[PDB]
Amino acid sequence: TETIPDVRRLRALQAEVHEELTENILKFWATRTHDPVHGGFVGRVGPDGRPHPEAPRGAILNARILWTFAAAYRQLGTPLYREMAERAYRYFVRHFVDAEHGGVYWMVAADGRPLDTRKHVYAQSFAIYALSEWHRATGGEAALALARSIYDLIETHCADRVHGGYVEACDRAWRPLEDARLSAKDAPEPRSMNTHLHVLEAYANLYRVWPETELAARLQALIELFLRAIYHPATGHLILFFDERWRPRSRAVSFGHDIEASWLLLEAVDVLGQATLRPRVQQASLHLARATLAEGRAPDGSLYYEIGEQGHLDTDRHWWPQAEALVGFLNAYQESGEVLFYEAAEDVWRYIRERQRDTRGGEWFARVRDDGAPYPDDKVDFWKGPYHNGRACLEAIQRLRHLLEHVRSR
Ligand SMILES: OC[C@H]1O[C@@H](O[C@H]2[C@H](O)[C@H](O)[C@H](O)O[C@@H]2CO)[C@H](O)[C@@H](O)[C@@H]1O
Ligand SMILES: [Cl-]
Repeated sequence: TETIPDVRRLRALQAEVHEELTENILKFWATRTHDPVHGGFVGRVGPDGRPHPEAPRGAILNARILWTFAAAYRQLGTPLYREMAERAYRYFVRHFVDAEHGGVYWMVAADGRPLDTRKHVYAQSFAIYALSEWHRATGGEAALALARSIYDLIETHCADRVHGGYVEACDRAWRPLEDARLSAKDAPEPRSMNTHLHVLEAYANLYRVWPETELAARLQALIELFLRAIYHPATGHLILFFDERWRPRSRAVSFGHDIEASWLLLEAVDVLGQATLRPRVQQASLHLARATLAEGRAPDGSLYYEIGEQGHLDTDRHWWPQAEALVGFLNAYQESGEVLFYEAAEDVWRYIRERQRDTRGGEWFARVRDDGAPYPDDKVDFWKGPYHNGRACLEAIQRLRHLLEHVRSR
């Protein structure tokens, strides 16, 4: 017997999500971030809302801008979104794409000159994800060919064929780095859940527009790696860092990554159409969602940030785990039929509106303290694009559309 929120409630939530996406998030990005000096988009916007057109620009950020406007154009049709995606795409191919060695640089100066030429797999993945989405939105052939080329370079220079998975960073000419850390925050270990989750994400979107046989095998191997080595059935959490043989080298827990993975793993297995693997993926997915429900939430329904290596709970609410919880909890409801997950989705949405959203300055606060106080962090930077929250809104709109259809037409 189906337990489903009534039509008024589903439609009201869907409407609020659409309003937030179009009138806050995408409006902010389309108006505040374009740079008419160097083209493209600024690399940073400060806490006061001031853009910085001369700040260094990251590949991940720019791929995220491309992905978000491409996906929004595809789903909503608004011409402004195609215009913004095109703007992101042209700068991306001009400056981030290495025309000689292939793949994308980590960071360029505002004028486009390469600043940090490392080829990090996390950044290569976002390039694939964004380029494939731009192809899905516009049918561009160069974009798809480029996404394919980057896939090839990852497999050639990074795949670990003894152990499964990938070396996570190389230099410009694809010679492996000893230091594959994304940032000073990350453990200096050779394998991370974080990078591998985004490889999976990218490969799934690529497979959508280019269903190559070998890609299906690599995508399947990635799903299997998650089930065997990364997801921990005793705890319902993803292990964060490993050695090359996937021996755990971390005890931290990241609620945001758990709940993001909960829906991304199912998206990937469904893009493949891998019916044999689905039940086990579904089981892991629901477990991740339940563990997040039980351990990662404040009494207001928002998500805490992490439990660190020494056990400390970081109670800060970062913007992106809230976004991922919206999608992951709605997904858990769709999978299980258990309305407690819808209730959790509603609770995090109310938190997003009442605390995470920056009503004064536009967009969403990067971080809000446990007492409700916003931190004066940058509004846009290397690590904060429009992708987590933009995607979360697009996903919720579509998932709610499907739930609304459970009232059969007569
Ligand atoms: O640890 C590296 C940086 O991660 C950033 O958080 C990421 C997160 O790791 C995950 O990949 C998610 O999908 O995107 C998040 C936002 O960019 C974090 O904000 C940075 O502080 C870290 O340096
Ligand atoms: Cl983002």
